[PDB]
Amino acid sequence: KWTYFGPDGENSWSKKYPSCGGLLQSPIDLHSDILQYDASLTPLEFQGYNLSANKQFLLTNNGHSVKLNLPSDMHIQGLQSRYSATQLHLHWGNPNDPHGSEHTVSGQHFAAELHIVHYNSDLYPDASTASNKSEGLAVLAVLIEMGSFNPSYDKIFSHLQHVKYKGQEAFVPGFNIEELLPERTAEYYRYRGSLTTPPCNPTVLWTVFRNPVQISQEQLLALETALYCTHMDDPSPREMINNFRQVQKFDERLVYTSFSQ
Amino acid sequence: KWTYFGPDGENSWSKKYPSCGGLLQSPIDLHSDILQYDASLTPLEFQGYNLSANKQFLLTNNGHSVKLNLPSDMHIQGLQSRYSATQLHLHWGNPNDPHGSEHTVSGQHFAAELHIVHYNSDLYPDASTASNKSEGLAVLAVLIEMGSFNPSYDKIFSHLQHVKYKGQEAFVPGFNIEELLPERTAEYYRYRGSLTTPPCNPTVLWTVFRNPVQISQEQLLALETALYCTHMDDPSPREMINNFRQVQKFDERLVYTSFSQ
Ligand SMILES: NS(=O)(=O)c1cc(C(=O)NCCO)c(NC2CCCCC2)cc1Cl
Ligand SMILES: NS(=O)(=O)c1cc(C(=O)NCCO)c(NC2CCCCC2)cc1Cl
Ligand SMILES: [Zn+2]
Ligand SMILES: [Zn+2]
Repeated sequence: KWTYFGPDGENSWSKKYPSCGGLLQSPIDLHSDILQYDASLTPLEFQGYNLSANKQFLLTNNGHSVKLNLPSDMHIQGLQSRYSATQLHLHWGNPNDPHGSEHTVSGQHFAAELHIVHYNSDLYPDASTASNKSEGLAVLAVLIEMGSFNPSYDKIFSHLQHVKYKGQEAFVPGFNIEELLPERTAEYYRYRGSLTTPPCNPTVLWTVFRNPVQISQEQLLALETALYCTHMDDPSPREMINNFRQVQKFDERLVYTSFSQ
Repeated sequence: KWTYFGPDGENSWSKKYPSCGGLLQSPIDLHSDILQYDASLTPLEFQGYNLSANKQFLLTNNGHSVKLNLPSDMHIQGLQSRYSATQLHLHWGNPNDPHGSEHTVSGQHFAAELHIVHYNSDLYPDASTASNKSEGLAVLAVLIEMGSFNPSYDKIFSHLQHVKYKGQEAFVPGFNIEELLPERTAEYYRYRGSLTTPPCNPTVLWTVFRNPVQISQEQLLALETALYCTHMDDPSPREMINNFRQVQKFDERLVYTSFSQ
């Protein structure tokens, strides 16, 4: 039911999904008044992100984004529990306005945003169970700007004509997921927040990398024109565009940075 | 009922106030890709703004803002219909993040924002009746930034002491409300939108002046710290801060400007 536009859009999510009206919501605007350096934010290490090219990973249109399932041997090292990968997906704008990141930086949107969702595998047996527990999830967010062609992102994008409708699935050969991350991953923003989509559970430890990556105008346009939120046979199709939430009030939180300056 | 935080905050307004999840919602980000000069946008004329110094006007803390009642002989001339004044009020942030305008410009908040609310007195008998009707309301918005002391805003701010708690009421002697407007009121942004508070009716013609006004650092801090949104004898007092709505999605639409330069 829920959407990003019209009667069932984000100002109405809380009618069905109470946590969407609760505290600790994401995304937010990352701006100077609410930033504070924290020297305890040491580098993350990305383990098992180089997925074998001889293996396949399932790509699905879930009616709200395109998501790639990830294996649980892929994990982050450096947080207080091991967080194992479960899926990645994206958020984007539209062909005439390619400004669809969720997080903003000093009030500006980026073209798009990648989220790599992980769950606390030390405590829970699956990501669905972790998603409604405190700090159950950890997301890596990469801000994407319009720039050079990016062959690594194209390993996902080149399959989109294949998952155009809700519920369709495709196989993507493995590739090195770390190639989707930017430069200087040691520099990031950290804060406690939520899923940015229903059910909006306040259970996410966010890491937003300081530096963006680039993908080209043509790759953005392919992303923004390939997909539909509706099933193949729906008589009222809806293009999957503008699938980002507006930024949320901070509710007195601060965002911690691993960089001073 | 409704608040700007906690579980009765803006993502939940649409539960009781369905138009808050509907079309034409305000405020919005005024950014360069959506601006279009319109030579039809000629200067407004502010008639009856020089309020009698021998009359007193009711200032209230309504638990959401500080509001000054205005008389219906005060009006805007230059729109299709005459719009007569009914009240003015303000929105602001807080001392740790003093960026509480409702509209943004190229993604940036100003420190605060004044709204002078008018209703279509040619079509309707009073503001209450107009507010949910076609062409019902027109708001003048002034963006406020910290700078010089402003004696004209002090004609309101010197009374904040007497309206500290919700429900409290004071009298302000008439003064020239045009003094609250910025330079070059010929230069403005114009679009059709909504109340930025419940009930969020889509019945407002917005005029946001291009140029901000200044108030001193001490005036801005007094506005941010003088008021409480709770009644005086509430045993859990809450300071009135951050009383602005987040910006709303605005797609496939333009904001018209009276200025091209
Ligand atoms: N955007 S986000 O905040 O990164 C986020 C999104 C989803 C999600 O798949 N949303 C459906 C619409 O695409 C999610 N889903 C959960 C479901 C339960 C299992 C773990 C993934 C977890 C997260 Cl953190
Ligand atoms: N912010 S705004 O969009 O300028 C706006 C706000 C209010 C208002 O007073 N909200 C209450 C909380 O302070 C309003 N109230 C109406 C009530 C019915 C009579 C006319 C004024 C009309 C408008 Cl346009
Ligand atoms: Zn996401
Ligand atoms: Zn207002």
